[PDB]
Parts: sequence; C-alpha cells; structure tokens
Amino acid sequence: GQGAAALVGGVLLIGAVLAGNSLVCVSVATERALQTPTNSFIVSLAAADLLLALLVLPLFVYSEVQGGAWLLSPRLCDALMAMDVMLCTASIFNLCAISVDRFVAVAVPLRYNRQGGSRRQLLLIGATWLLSAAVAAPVLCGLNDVRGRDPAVCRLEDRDYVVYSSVCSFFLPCPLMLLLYWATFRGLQRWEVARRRKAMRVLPVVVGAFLLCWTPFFVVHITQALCPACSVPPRLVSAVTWLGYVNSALNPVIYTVFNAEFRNVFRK
Amino acid sequence: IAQARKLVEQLKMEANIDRIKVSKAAADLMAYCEAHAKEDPLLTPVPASENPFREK
Amino acid sequence: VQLVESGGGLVQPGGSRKLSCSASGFAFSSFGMHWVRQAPEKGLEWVAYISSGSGTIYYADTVKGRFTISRDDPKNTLFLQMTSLRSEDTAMYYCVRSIYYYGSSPFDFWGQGTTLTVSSDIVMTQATSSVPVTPGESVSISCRSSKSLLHSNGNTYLYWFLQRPGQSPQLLIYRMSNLASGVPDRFSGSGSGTAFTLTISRLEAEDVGVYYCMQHLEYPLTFGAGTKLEL
Amino acid sequence: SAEDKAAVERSKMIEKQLQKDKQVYRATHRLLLLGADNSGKSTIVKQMRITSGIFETKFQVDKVNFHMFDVGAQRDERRKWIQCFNDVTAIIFVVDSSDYNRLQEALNDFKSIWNNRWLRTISVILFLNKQDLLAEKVLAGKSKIEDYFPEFARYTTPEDATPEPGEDPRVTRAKYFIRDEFLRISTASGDGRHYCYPHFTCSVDTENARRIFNDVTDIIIKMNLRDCGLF
Amino acid sequence: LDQLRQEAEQLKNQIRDARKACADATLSQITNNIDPVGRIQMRTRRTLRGHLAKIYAMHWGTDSRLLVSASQDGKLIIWDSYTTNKVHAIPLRSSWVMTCAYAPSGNYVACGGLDNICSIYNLKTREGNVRVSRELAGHTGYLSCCRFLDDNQIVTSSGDTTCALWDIETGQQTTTFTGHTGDVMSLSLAPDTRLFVSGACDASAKLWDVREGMCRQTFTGHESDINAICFFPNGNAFATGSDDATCRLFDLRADQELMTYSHDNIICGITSVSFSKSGRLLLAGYDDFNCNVWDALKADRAGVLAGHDNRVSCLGVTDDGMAVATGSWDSFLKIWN
Ligand SMILES: CC(C)CCC[C@@H](C)[C@H]1CC[C@H]2[C@@H]3CC=C4C[C@@H](O)CC[C@]4(C)[C@H]3CC[C@]12C
Ligand SMILES: CC(C)CCC[C@@H](C)[C@H]1CC[C@H]2[C@@H]3CC=C4C[C@@H](O)CC[C@]4(C)[C@H]3CC[C@]12C
Ligand SMILES: CC(C)CCC[C@@H](C)[C@H]1CC[C@H]2[C@@H]3CC=C4C[C@@H](O)CC[C@]4(C)[C@H]3CC[C@]12C
Ligand SMILES: CC(C)CCC[C@@H](C)[C@H]1CC[C@H]2[C@@H]3CC=C4C[C@@H](O)CC[C@]4(C)[C@H]3CC[C@]12C
Ligand SMILES: CC(C)CCC[C@@H](C)[C@H]1CC[C@H]2[C@@H]3CC=C4C[C@@H](O)CC[C@]4(C)[C@H]3CC[C@]12C
Ligand SMILES: CC(C)CCC[C@@H](C)[C@H]1CC[C@H]2[C@@H]3CC=C4C[C@@H](O)CC[C@]4(C)[C@H]3CC[C@]12C
Ligand SMILES: CC(C)CCC[C@@H](C)[C@H]1CC[C@H]2[C@@H]3CC=C4C[C@@H](O)CC[C@]4(C)[C@H]3CC[C@]12C
Ligand SMILES: CC(C)CCC[C@@H](C)[C@H]1CC[C@H]2[C@@H]3CC=C4C[C@@H](O)CC[C@]4(C)[C@H]3CC[C@]12C
Ligand SMILES: CC(C)CCC[C@@H](C)[C@H]1CC[C@H]2[C@@H]3CC=C4C[C@@H](O)CC[C@]4(C)[C@H]3CC[C@]12C
Ligand SMILES: CCCN(CCc1cccs1)[C@H]1CCc2c(O)cccc2C1
Repeated sequence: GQGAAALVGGVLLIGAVLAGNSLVCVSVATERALQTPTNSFIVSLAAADLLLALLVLPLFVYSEVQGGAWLLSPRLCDALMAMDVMLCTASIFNLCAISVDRFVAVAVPLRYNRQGGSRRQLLLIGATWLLSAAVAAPVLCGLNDVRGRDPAVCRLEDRDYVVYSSVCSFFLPCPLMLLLYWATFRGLQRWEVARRRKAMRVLPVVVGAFLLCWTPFFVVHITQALCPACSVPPRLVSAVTWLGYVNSALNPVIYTVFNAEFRNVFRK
Repeated sequence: IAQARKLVEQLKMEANIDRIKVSKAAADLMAYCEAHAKEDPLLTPVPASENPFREK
Repeated sequence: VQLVESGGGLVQPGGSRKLSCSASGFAFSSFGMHWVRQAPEKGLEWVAYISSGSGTIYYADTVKGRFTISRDDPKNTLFLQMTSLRSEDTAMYYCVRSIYYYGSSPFDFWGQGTTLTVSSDIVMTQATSSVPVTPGESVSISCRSSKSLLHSNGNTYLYWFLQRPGQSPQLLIYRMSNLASGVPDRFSGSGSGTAFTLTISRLEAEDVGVYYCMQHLEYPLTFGAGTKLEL
Repeated sequence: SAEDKAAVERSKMIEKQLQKDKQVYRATHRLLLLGADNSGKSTIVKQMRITSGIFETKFQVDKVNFHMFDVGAQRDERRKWIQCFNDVTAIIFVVDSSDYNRLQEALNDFKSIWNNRWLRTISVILFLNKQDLLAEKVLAGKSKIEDYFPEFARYTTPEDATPEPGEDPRVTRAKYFIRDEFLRISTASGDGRHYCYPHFTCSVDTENARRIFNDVTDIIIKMNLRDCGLF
Repeated sequence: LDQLRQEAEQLKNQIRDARKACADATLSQITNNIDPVGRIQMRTRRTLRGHLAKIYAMHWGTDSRLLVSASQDGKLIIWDSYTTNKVHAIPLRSSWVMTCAYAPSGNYVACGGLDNICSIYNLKTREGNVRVSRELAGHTGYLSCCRFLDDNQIVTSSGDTTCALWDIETGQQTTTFTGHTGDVMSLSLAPDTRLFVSGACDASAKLWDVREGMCRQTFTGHESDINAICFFPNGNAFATGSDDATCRLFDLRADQELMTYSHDNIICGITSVSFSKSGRLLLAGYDDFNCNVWDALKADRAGVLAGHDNRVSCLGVTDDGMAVATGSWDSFLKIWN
C-alpha cells in the first residue's frame, strides 16, 4: 500500500526541512560574521520553511498517508489551508525578496554596502510576511463555506480565489525573480565590460530549483480552476504538491552551499 | 663616538645596583597577595548587594 | 557666562505676557532650563522645566496648562508664555541653568531675574526664619522634608542656595555633601535623609542673605521658606 | 528617580548624535595612502583636491566622499601603526615608475604591505606614477632597466597590453614589465580575499579621482557579492 | 667604536652575571606549595555599545564608576559604567586615536595617536561643553600611551622611541626619556608616581625615574615586540604582554623575570595586561578575540573572558577591584564579575 511510502517520504521531508532550516537559524544566531543585513532575508526564508514543516507538513503527510481522505474537523481543514497558503507564499516572496536584495547589491553597489537596517531590510521582509497573510486571509474569510464543500477531502475549491491567489503568489513573483536575476547577471556583464565568475554559475541553480519546484504545482493548480473538465490524474496533483514542498528542503542548501561564510561555519 | 659612550655609562649605571635575592623578592609578592586577598572582588566574588554590577 | 531675562512689567489679570531669557557664553543646548518665581518679599517657587533638546517638560500645578515653556537653541534662548494671570502670579521670574549627568551640579547658574506685576508634593520646611549673628562666628541652618530625600541609588537630592540682598540666588551645595564651584570652603552640609543642616565654619559679611533648601528627588521641585542671616 | 531620568535622557541625546555620525562614517570611504620618498604622492593629493603625524585629504566624486590618509612624520618601521588601517576601503600605493635602482625597494615595500597579516582583507590600488618621465627616459634611450632587472631582455609585451596612441614599443614594454613585476608579487599570495588595481599615471593627469572611484566601486561590488554568497 | 663596544659587552655580561647571582630560586618554586586560585567564572554584567569603530583604549576614573574609551571613529566616550549612560561624547580632531586616559582627579582626559599630538580635554568647564585645553605637539611619531600623574603633568609614549613628561600649563616637555631603540608601545605609573615603566618594540622594558629623567633598569626575555605593560599593585614588580604570545612578570628588586605565562595553544599576540586589586590575578587580552585570567603566582590559567567578536584591544581593573572592563575591535566594551 502506497500510504506507507507517503509516510516514510513525509517523515524524510519533514526531517530534511527541519534540519536544513535549523542549520540556517542556529548559525545566524551564533556566528556574528553571518549576522549581516544580507543574511536577514535568508533567515526569513528559513523561518517560513520551519513553520511550514511544523504547522503544515505533518497534517499534509497524515492526509496523504490516509490516501487523501480528510477525517478531522472542517475548520481544521480551513486553518490548514490558510496556514499552508501563507507559509508557502511567504517562502516564495522570500525567494523574490532575496532576488531584489542581490539585484540592489550589484545595480547600486555603494548604497548597499552594509548600510542595512530599517529602510530596505525591515520594509522588504515585513512586506513578504504581510503580503503572504493578505493572500491567505480569504481562506479564513470562509470561501470553503459554499454548498457542496464535501468534508471527506481537504483543498481549496473556489475557481476565482484559486486563480487570483495563484496569480499573486506564483505568477507575479516568478517574472520578478527572473527579471531581477537577468538584470543582476547583465549588471555584472556591464561591469566587466566597463572596467577596461561564480555569479555566472549560481544564478542558474537558484532559478532552476525555484522553477522546478513551483511551475509544476502552480500550472496544474491553475489548470483545474481554468478547466474543471480537464482530467488531471489525482496522483499528479499529489506529486506536484509534494514537489512544491521539496523547495523547503532545497532552500537551506541553495542559499548556504555557495555562500563563503556559511561554507566556513559548516566546515567545522 | 657618543652612541657607544652613553651606552657604557648607562650600562655602568645599571651594573652598580643593590640587587636582592629572588627568593625574598618572590616571597614579598606572595605575601602581598595574601595580605590583600580579602580586598579583591575578582579573586573573591562579593555577594550581590555589595557588587554594584547587579543584573537588571 | 550670562542669563538675561526680558519682558515683564505691568499686566491686567485676564491678559497675557511672554517672558524671554537669553543665554550667552555657555553651550545652551546641552543644559536643561528651569524657571523659578520669587513672589515679592517671599520665598522661591519653581514653575517649569525643559530638558536638553526639549525631550521632557514639567510644570508646577499652580501653572500647568496656564503657562507654557519653550526653547530656541539656534538663538540660545528660552521662553515662558503666560496665557492668563492672577494676583497669585506677581513675582520676580528667574531663568535657571541645569545639566544632568553623574557628578554634575544642576541649578549652578541663575539669571538676574525679571519682575512681573499684576494689576503629594514633598513639603519642605525650615524651623528657622532668621538668625542674628556676627562675622567670624560659626552657624548652622536646618531644613526638613515630608518624604526622605535619600534615593536607593545612594544620592540625597537636597540643594542649598544663598540669595544676598538685591542678587539672584547662588548654588552653595548640590547634594548634601557636595560644595559648588567658586564658593568658599567655609560652607559645609550633611543630614539624616529627612532632616538636614547647612553649616558655616566662620561667617563673613558676604554671607548675609537668605538660605533656601530645595529638593530634587521628584517634580514638582519644592523649596523651604528660606532662613535669613542678619548682622 | 529625577536626576537619573535626566541623565538617561541626555544619554539618549548623545545616542542620537552617534547615529547621525554612523551615517557619515558608513557613507565615506577611507583610503590609506602609501609610497616611497620619491613617489609623487604629494602631487597626487593635489590632483585629488582640485611634527604632524598624519594628513587627511578630503575629496568627492559623484557625491561620494573620500578621506585619504597620507601618513606623515613617522619612522620606517610601519608594522605597528599600520594595524590602525585594518578598517580601510583600500590602500593606495604610489611608485615613481621611473627606472630607478630604488624600484626594487618599492617592490620590497609592496611585498611587505601585500603580505601583512593585518592587511589580508584589504585591496591595493597601485599607481605607477611619473610615467611621463619613463617615456622621456626610454625614448631618449638612456633607460638602463635590464642592467639591474636582468630579465627585461627576456620579457616581452603581453597581449593584455592596451597602449595609448603613438606610444613606442620600448616605452610600452617597459611600463608593462614594471606593472607585471608588481603583479608577480600580488598573484603569488593573493587568494581572492584582496585584489590589486594597477594604473599608469603622471604628475598632471586629472583622472586619479576617477581611478579611485572606479576601483572602490569594484572593491565594494566584490564585498557585496561575497556577502550575497554570489562571488 | 670597538674599544667602547668591548666595555659595553663586558658590562652586559657583568649585569647578566649579577642577575644570575641573585637567582637563588624561581617564583614557581616559592609558590609551588600555596593553594591555587579556584577557576574563576566571570559574567558580562554590562555592555557599552555606542562606538562606530574599533576601540583602541579605555581608562577608569579613580571613582571606579566612570570610564573613558577611544576609537578610530574619532570619538572619546565617557561612560557611567553603573547605569550604562553616556556622560560625554567628545569629537576628536584626528580620527586615528590610539590611546586614552583620565586624570586621577577626574577633571581631564587625554588622547593621542597617528597625529603625533597629545590632546588634553577639560571636563569641568563653566561653559558646559567639553573642549581641548591643550595640544602637546613636540613628539615626532605616533602616540602609543598617555598617563596623568596629576592635573598639571602627563607622561607619554611614542613611535619616535621616546617617552616624555609634560607640564600641562606650559604645553612643554619638562623631561624626555630616550634609551629605547624601537617604538615605545605602553607605559604604567608606579602607585607612588615617582617611577614609571615602558616597553618598546625591541623586546625590552625600561624603568625610569620621573623626577630625574634617567633609565634606572632594563628588562629583557621577550622574543618579540612588547605591546602591554602594567605594575603589580605593590609597585615593585610589573608584567608585560607581547607579540611572542607570552605574558612575563619581573621584579625591580631582583631585576629579572620571575614567571612566564604561556600555553601551547595560545599562538597569538597579547594586546593588553592588568592586575586584580590583590595582585593575585593577571588579566591579559589577546588576539583570537578572548582574555585569559592567570594565577599571577602559580601561572595557571584561572579563567577566560569569552565575550568579544574581534581583537581584545584593552583591559582595565577598577581602583577598588570591583570589576574589569574589556574593549575590542568589535566596537563594544564589556564589564565583568
Ligand atoms: C532534498 C531531498 C533529498 C529531501 C527529501 C525529499 C523526499 C522525501 C521526496 C522526493 C520525491 C518524493 C516522492 C515523489 C512522489 C510521491 C507520490 C505521492 O503520491 C506519494 C509520495 C511520493 C512517493 C513522494 C514522497 C517524498 C519524496 C520521496
Ligand atoms: C505565523 C506568523 C504570524 C509568523 C510571523 C513571524 C515573522 C514576522 C518572523 C519570523 C522570522 C523573523 C526574522 C528572523 C531574522 C531576522 C534577521 C534580523 O537581522 C532582522 C529581523 C529578521 C528579518 C526577523 C523579522 C521577523 C520574522 C520574519
Ligand atoms: C517557530 C519557528 C520554527 C519558526 C521561525 C524560525 C526561528 C528559528 C526564527 C524565528 C526568529 C528568528 C531569529 C530572530 C532574529 C534574529 C536576529 C538576527 O540578528 C540573526 C537571526 C535571528 C537570531 C533569527 C534566527 C532564526 C529565528 C530564531
Ligand atoms: C506540531 C504543532 C507545533 C502544531 C500542530 C498541532 C496539531 C497536531 C494539533 C492542533 C489542533 C489539534 C486537533 C484539535 C481537535 C481535534 C478533534 C478531536 O476529535 C480529534 C483530535 C483533533 C483532530 C486534534 C489533533 C491534533 C491537532 C491537529
Ligand atoms: C504562531 C501561530 C500561527 C501558531 C498556530 C497554532 C495552530 C495549531 C492553531 C491556530 C488556529 C487553531 C484553530 C482555530 C480554530 C479551530 C476550531 C475549533 O472548533 C477546533 C480547533 C481549531 C481548528 C484550531 C486548532 C489549532 C490551530 C490550527
Ligand atoms: C513582496 C515583495 C517581494 C515585493 C517586491 C516589489 C519590487 C517590484 C520592488 C521592491 C523594491 C524595489 C527596488 C528598490 C530600488 C531600486 C534601485 C533603482 O536604481 C532601480 C529599481 C530598484 C531595484 C527597485 C525596483 C522595484 C523593487 C524591486
Ligand atoms: C508552461 C509549461 C509547463 C507547459 C504548459 C502550458 C499551460 C499554460 C497549458 C497546458 C494545458 C493548457 C489548458 C488546456 C485546456 C484548456 C481548456 C480550454 O477551454 C481553455 C484553455 C485551457 C484551460 C488551457 C490553458 C493553458 C494550459 C494550462
Ligand atoms: C515538468 C512539468 C512542467 C510537467 C507538468 C506539465 C503540466 C502542465 C501537464 C502535465 C500533464 C498534463 C495533463 C495531461 C492530461 C490531461 C487530460 C486532458 O483531458 C486535459 C489536459 C490535461 C489535464 C493535461 C494538462 C497539462 C498537464 C497538467
Ligand atoms: C519537474 C520534474 C523533474 C518532476 C519529477 C518528474 C515528474 C514528471 C513525475 C514524478 C511523479 C510522476 C507521477 C507519478 C504517478 C502517476 C500516476 C499514473 O497513473 C500516471 C502518471 C503519474 C501522474 C506520474 C506523472 C509524472 C510524474 C509527476
Ligand atoms: C505544496 C503545497 C501547495 N498548496 C497545496 C494545498 C494542500 C492540499 C492539501 C494539503 S496542503 C497550495 C494551495 C494553493 C496555493 C495557492 O493558490 C496560492 C499560494 C499557495 C498555495 C499553496
């Protein structure tokens, strides 16, 4: 029975996400050389992936383990949807915020240099969490309270909210993160032309892991809302949902493997 | 010449000193430490009402 | 160093006036400022305070909301705005310097004063009202308070001032033991934390005047009635 | 706690002035200026602008402020006073690139600076100065360089070379040989913590302030990309 | 040259023989029997966090409550250590300050650094603001250390290899002390202020009579530059810290090394040194960002102060021994018990 593979995979996923995002949090708490206004965004990302592995992954795993049946209260399904939609969206907006941070660091380099504090860090990090709450809030506004909302399963169901929340959470941040990394890369080319290598490699890894985790989910998910008649396999919907959460395990890796001071700490 | 001249005079000035045997001089540091050990809040941490550097 | 008050004179009661005080020869922005009354032939009475950089303001209840105190550091200037007035308000008003940090002496310098003529608290008491005495003799003057002035930090917030005839007051002692700068070693003070003494080891003709105690444990600041020394 | 409350408030007034100064201390770039006795750095400072132990030259480019510290009356044992400059945005090292026997001493100084344990993080901007004199000496054929750098005749102009229009093959081989003799030092023990930015410059060129501005912009880009983990 | 150099070498050998003739024990033998300092924990009771750049120096007022601290931001700050209040912040004329002192009265503080001038600031002005009373200009290399004897005279140390004593009213060198060969790094006054001792980038320390202007004794045994120096509280021994990673203690009276303080894993230079009020503890501040507390009789490491993120640059124990403060290139000071 594949529910056992979903349990084992769920425990491995929760382990990987909790461990990896704890390594971030403990390192930036303990090493003052890591405690930079640049790394503030990387902690804010890891914090979303920790809350997602605490407040959301265990119930998603338990649901998938009982074959996608929901057997708990309807308001717990509503809470779990609002919690998932916020913490998923916080993770994505934190990837987008890191991409603004890296762009300003190359586009306007003298203003960025360790002058950090209220205006960039606290405005932009606050905007990620607040805007994630704003995306999630229509779930606790009770759009699930409509007729025919069968309690035997847990999901979003409003076509309009699914389109607009997908549009806001994936479909605007994906172009922003792409154009910001393209403009960051082009900014380094302008600089190497004007003054008359690792950055040429890492931006493909950052963008690749984002697109591979989140394009399959958000395209499948918006396909259902655009097309109720489309015969999406339920196991596809499961698999792309799992693949969305794989991002929370890759985030610790991608935002600290390349960084020389995290590399220096993890050499110990 | 004045460089070597002032060296040999300064060296004579340091040669003619009434140096004392190190056992006695060491014992005097040991005696001073004992005599003032009661008076040293780093050596003997005082109770919190006497320490002006209390916690908030 | 100078403080020079301006405005004053005749007021009809329901009217209004603005006192100004102009500072020179000191770094005015660094000091908090106080205004102090002296009603005619009566003791001192504090009215208002502003901090360095205006961050705190206090008033006596006899003036709260009815007077307002204001500042102009770029012009080394202090103001008091008298929104409506009474027979209760005729006094000389002194502009007074103060600065607060560990070991500082606030109230150390006072302006010449300007006269305005109109057409719980810690109670502070001096048992004496006058003492007749001659030069070279020693004296004591005593003061007592309704609350102890000994704070838990170990300070004792008692200030002693002398005013000579026709002068503004001068600081003698800022906390019971601490003698001011530029005053004779002849003055010395001490106390229990609820009753207090100012002592003079030997008098001189320069000591003739009225001696005021004042607390600075908490606002409103309160003076004793003042003890005269007479020849 | 009335006096302590006022002492805390003036401590806050000080912290406001410290944070107002943290802004300018962050915003300005500090540059240690170094060179031999025969170096022309005392002319470079005029190009920047237009018993005392240190000189501060102030200049700006594109509204970015530079303080350049030419270390003044000090002895020839830098190993102690140099530790102060563990802060700086860059070192600027200035050399009479003018075929001296003393060019070997300038290479020994550059090696001593580049390998100093307190300077491991700090980039050197490198000015090969007075190259108008190098051009005059080499065009006159009175240059001696192989006679005390016994590898110039074996060395040849790199494809890295980008000479100015009309510069002679010997003049260009000479400037780039001297340039590479410094880079042969920096590339040996440099590990990407710090970089060397060589330039060719003369007693009168205006571009020195732009050379500094461009190279601090590069040094700051490398610092920012290191903080991002992107370089 | 040679005819005097043979007498100089003879006298150096004679002095070494005289030191050796006095070596009837070692302090490690005399103190072998006494009980150790039981290992001392200390906790950061205050942290002072105003400075914009690396702290180079700090000094306590005689009241054991106020302290003054200097940094490359170009500021002195005076701290009420009990409340953590900033009592004054003084903008310096040169950013590159390397040293700092109180007058024993608390009326004045002094600075010096890479501008060779020693600047003296008057705290007790009628005008309320702190201002420079005088600039002592006659040094020809950086000031490394300043100490007041009283409000009218200060002893100073420099990279020009001299120490000098000044009259503050005149602004003039009342005496100059010249026997050092390297940059003089630090001073300490004896408790009576009749003597002072200094160490100077030539692995040697010199004792001087303030009142005569002459070197009285010379001390050697370091492998490298002396950064730090401090009298033991009885006033007739002193300790030094150096780039060779050893602290070392000497008597004046026995005129030689008593103890070396080192441990095999301590590879790095000592920036600063001080003693507890009994003399029983050395405290030494190091590169590798921490302080070691030593039993100044037994030479055991009695404890560690671990709180700093960058180089510990200075130490000072209050005159009543009630605390130690550490300053650092991390721009903080921390106060310990
Ligand atoms: C960075 C990596 C190593 C973190 C760990 C990811 C692991 C736990 C992931 C990667 C691929 C995942 C599997 C992909 C697809 C499915 C089908 C689904 O209907 C049940 C769960 C199951 C079988 C997943 C379980 C979890 C899984 C094994
Ligand atoms: C479920 C909801 C309510 C939880 C919201 C928690 C949010 C606000 C928390 C979680 C992690 C936090 C961040 C963790 C680390 C840093 C780095 C520091 O240099 C600035 C603050 C900053 C950027 C924090 C800001 C607030 C933060 C983003
Ligand atoms: C409930 C949990 C799992 C979700 C949030 C993750 C945790 C680990 C977050 C929440 C608050 C965060 C801390 C808050 C702010 C700071 C200060 C900053 O200078 C360094 C990072 C540091 C120290 C953060 C580390 C990570 C942190 C502890
Ligand atoms: C992991 C921590 C930090 C956060 C999540 C806590 C979870 C496990 C808690 C929060 C609310 C809880 C539920 C609250 C109410 C009910 C209804 C009851 O008839 C069966 C148990 C059930 C369904 C609980 C199971 C456990 C539960 C889902
Ligand atoms: C830091 C914050 C975000 C942590 C939140 C903790 C989680 C476990 C809390 C937040 C909101 C809570 C839910 C709010 C309302 C209800 C309806 C009630 O009839 C059953 C329990 C249930 C479904 C709660 C279960 C626990 C819950 C999901
Ligand atoms: C929730 C979060 C992710 C929303 C982010 C909104 C984006 C579009 C905003 C936030 C901050 C903005 C940047 C702030 C500063 C600059 C520098 C300027 O020279 C070019 C534009 C640029 C780079 C801005 C472009 C737009 C920007 C990146
Ligand atoms: C971008 C990569 C992953 C390839 C997939 C492209 C996406 C955009 C494609 C794949 C399948 C498509 C859907 C297939 C069928 C229908 C039903 C039709 O009546 C309206 C359009 C709609 C709803 C399409 C919208 C676009 C769609 C979702
Ligand atoms: C590597 C990633 C991008 C793979 C995922 C691509 C997505 C867009 C693809 C994979 C499988 C596809 C589905 C396969 C089968 C059907 C049934 C048909 O009646 C309507 C379209 C529909 C529902 C397709 C829509 C697009 C789809 C969901
Ligand atoms: C972006 C890429 C690399 C993600 C990983 C590969 C994807 C394409 C794989 C992983 C798990 C796979 C699914 C697993 C199970 C089923 C059920 C089966 O009856 C039809 C195919 C379907 C629905 C598979 C389609 C392809 C799938 C989604
Ligand atoms: C990888 C988890 C993805 N979740 C899936 C919903 C779940 C089903 C069962 C348990 S949790 C989405 C739901 C839709 C949505 C959205 O429209 C906008 C922003 C975020 C999300 C999050």
